Amino acid sequence: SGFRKMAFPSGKVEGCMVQVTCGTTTLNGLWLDDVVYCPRHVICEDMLNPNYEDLLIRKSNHNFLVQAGNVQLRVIGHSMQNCVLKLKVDTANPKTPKYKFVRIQPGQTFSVLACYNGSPSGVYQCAMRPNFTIKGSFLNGSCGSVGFNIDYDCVSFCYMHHMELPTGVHAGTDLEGNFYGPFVDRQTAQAAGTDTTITVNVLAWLYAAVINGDRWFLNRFTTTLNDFNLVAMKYNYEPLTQDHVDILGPLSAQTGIAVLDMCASLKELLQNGMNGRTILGSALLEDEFTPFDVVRQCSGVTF
Amino acid sequence: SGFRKMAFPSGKVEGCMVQVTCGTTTLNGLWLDDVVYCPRHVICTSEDMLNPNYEDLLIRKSNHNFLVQAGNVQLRVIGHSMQNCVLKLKVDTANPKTPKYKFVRIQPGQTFSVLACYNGSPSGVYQCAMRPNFTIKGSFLNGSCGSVGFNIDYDCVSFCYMHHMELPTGVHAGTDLEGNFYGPFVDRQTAQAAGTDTTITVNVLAWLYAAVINGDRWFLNRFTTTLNDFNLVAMKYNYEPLTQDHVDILGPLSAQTGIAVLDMCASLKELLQNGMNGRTILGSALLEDEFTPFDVVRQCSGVTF
Ligand SMILES: O=C(Cc1cccc(Cl)c1)Nc1cncc2ccc(C(=O)O)cc12
Ligand SMILES: O=C(Cc1cccc(Cl)c1)Nc1cncc2ccc(C(=O)O)cc12
Ligand SMILES: [Cl-]
Repeated sequence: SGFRKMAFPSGKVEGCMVQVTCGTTTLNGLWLDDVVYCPRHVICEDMLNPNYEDLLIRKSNHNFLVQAGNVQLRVIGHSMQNCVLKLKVDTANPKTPKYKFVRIQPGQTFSVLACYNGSPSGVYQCAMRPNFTIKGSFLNGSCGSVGFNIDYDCVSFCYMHHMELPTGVHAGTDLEGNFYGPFVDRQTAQAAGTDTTITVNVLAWLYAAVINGDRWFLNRFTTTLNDFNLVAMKYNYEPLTQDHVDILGPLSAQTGIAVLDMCASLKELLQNGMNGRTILGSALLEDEFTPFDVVRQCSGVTF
Repeated sequence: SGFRKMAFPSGKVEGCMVQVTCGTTTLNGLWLDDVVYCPRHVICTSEDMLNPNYEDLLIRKSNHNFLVQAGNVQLRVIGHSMQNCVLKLKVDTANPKTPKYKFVRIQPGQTFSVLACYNGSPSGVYQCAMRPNFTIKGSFLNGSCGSVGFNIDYDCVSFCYMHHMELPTGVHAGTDLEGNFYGPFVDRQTAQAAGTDTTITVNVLAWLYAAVINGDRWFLNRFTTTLNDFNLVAMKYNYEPLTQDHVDILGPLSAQTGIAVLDMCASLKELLQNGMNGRTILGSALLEDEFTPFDVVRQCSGVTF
């Protein structure tokens, strides 16, 4: 019993975190094999109009200081891929885990290992919002911190932190340097778009509540997918597709509650609220657990 | 900016997790130097749990009855002893991944990270608090016994909890790493129930200071209160008494935000009376009590927005 916001164990990622310094800027790097990956803004007034290829051509290998624990790594090459800088080093990381670089979709969740000066300070779980921002917890020096999932023994790196938006939310790239969302790496007027609630995730969390013995919100009713989407569009909820209904199939079979029957429960919660009650210790409808997170936490999958 | 329930990086603890088997029971062990620590109920059958005599059950065991597996390697048990509710298995290999560590006993209200494990394999990490009734609201399934709670302030891992059991309400009970239970619990299948739980007041106040640091002040008022009047109101909402120690501990956050502790107490009294009126504080519609004053200072910026 119990339901917590759970992150993947961070050990395989901790052994990859390094500190990258270029001039006055210090941030975090990810050391995998003989390459250190970090945000290209480490090379830098310069952030007003940054022609990164022009600023990079002036740099030499010895300008980049890379520190792994108390050891200085020697940079022997450098190249840029989109918004990520790749620093070739003389030493392959002996703690490099089995890994992949994967690009995630809005609604998908991941663990963030927040770092400062190449030293990991915390781990938390979060989701890629529909507006492509993440509601993270980051201070100055956190740039280069990474987001990941673990599938079996393989670490799938999906996010690298680049910047904070004026609303306190965060923006970043996949490990190939492509931003999530319409963001750019420079100081200019940028804002997160209007956000929406991840419907398939709220439904998964309602199934998790039923599994843990919370059934007060269940009713005898059902709805069509079209009628549910017309109602959900009124409350800034993402449309629920037939794919979402299929993905919720296992949880529907385990609890005996059809997806469109759980949709009717959700419709009543949106139109009437919780009436002083809570679900899994929360007075808000939680959207940062995917159907797979619910099945994994209510089954005990190990790494 | 932002405020999340943040756990410590779990790597230093992952390298200590092992699987301990005795007969039909399999659970988790903590391998530090040449000793494996695990719940003593690993020697019990389910029948034994009603009224187990652990000394009687343990004297019948020999070293080779305990199977210890670290990854794919079988560790050889060369000794065994019981200390309170923890079994200590002396093994022939010291753990090369043993971090710098201490065993610390925490008080209610303290927070810690839990590395939930099954079959000696870590599956997840989450942050939680020792409730005033000495239980923890964890997320544990069958096989999680032996999973540990810890803090990592600097390079040293402070082990504070080892998981032993789930109570009938779905909450969890366990011991410090010396085998002493938190709360009036026993590692027996006896009718035990968690006492009535209360809200950790000093933690809610810390979280209100975290909200002010992150730029939110909607909940503040022009009033102050005496400590006695605040406690008379708070105990009506099942909140723990706020002591002078709590007021002292909140001193640094009071100085950083410019809001006196008894002035923040007055705002808490008003929130308890009015609710949030459709508003949230740090993305929550409930008053959060699982962040200590120390956690707020660790996570939040030193510059108030
Ligand atoms: O956003 C930036 C730097 C920046 C600026 C312009 C363009 C890019 Cl790509 C990056 N850094 C920060 C990241 N995460 C949290 C922060 C919290 C605070 C601050 C700060 O300096 O106040 C800074 C943060
Ligand atoms: O409580 C026990 C074993 C036990 C029984 C009696 C007394 C003691 Cl000291 C220990 N196991 C479990 C622990 N943590 C979560 C569980 C979740 C589920 C179950 C289960 O068996 O279904 C079991 C859990
Ligand atoms: Cl303590």
